[PDB]
Amino acid sequence: CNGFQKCEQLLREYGQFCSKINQALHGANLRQDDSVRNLFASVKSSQSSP
Amino acid sequence: YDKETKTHATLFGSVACEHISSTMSQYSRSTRSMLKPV
Repeated sequence: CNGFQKCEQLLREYGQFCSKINQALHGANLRQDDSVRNLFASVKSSQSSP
Repeated sequence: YDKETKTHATLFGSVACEHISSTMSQYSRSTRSMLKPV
């Protein structure tokens, strides 16, 4: 709903769909963060020559 | 949110520092009574 109040309430009819979409995307982004963190935790040799 | 001590903080993504102001009245936010600075 672009933001029109009449559209926003017709959406209140469907309210749970938006929540499902938002939660799915939030979870995917969290998993991406964890994957990056894990990968660079294994690239970290911890011993190096300057 | 910070669920452990309930200290919520608000961040604007990729937004210029000059434009945002406290209690800004230049935006018509919809169905959001109210919202709650380095």
